Amino acid sequence: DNPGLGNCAFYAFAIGLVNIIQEEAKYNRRTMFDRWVGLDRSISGQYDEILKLNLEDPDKELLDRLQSSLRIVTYQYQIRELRNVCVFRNGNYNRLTGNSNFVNFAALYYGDPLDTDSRFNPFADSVPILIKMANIDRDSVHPGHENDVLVPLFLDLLYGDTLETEPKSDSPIITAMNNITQDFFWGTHLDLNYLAEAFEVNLHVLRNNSPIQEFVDIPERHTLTLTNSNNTHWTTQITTAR
Repeated sequence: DNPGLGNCAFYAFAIGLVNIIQEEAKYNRRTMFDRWVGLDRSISGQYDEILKLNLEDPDKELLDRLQSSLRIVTYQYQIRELRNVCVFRNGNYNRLTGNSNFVNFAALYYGDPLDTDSRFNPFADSVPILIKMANIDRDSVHPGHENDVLVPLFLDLLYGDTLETEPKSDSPIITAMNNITQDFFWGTHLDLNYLAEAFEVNLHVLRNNSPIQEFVDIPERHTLTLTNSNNTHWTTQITTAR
């Protein structure tokens, strides 16, 4: 093989989970796999295949299946988090403004190619959203007041709560978010954070831009250790006990 071809976030995290599941098996445990089944019942028949996976040469077909499950899981968690932050507004609108999906949506306003790459931002190239953005009078917008337009537009496009805990099914927001489940979408650390919480792992993403890389761990949780170069070249650390 050649690592120059790239390796996306979901693949790297999947490999980390398979390592955990295979190690747990040696201790007569399927705790992590059972957690996976709790998050996505559809993977339950894959247990024996996962135990047979050779992580030095992983079967791409099974790895594709596993990372598809992870995309569905992170999508559902990101939907639920956006609804919770849109339903329970606290007299302050700004946990919406710090939500990773709102930030991704707001990047379409500025149009920076770095933050509107379709591999990493599911809102990128959304025709309905590009149309709404284009009909904003950017000269009416005082610098630093963008969210006074972006937050109402986002809520209107979502139909979040002051409506119902239900955002519209054909909502452009929800439809853009469905891109998370597609193969052209590589994912970032943002998508993996929801997965780390869903699977209850400590997630260490090493970046080699500081001589000291600091993480805070819950000792009860397995730790999943990845490296990330420019969101396009992920690696997975895997370990076996002797």
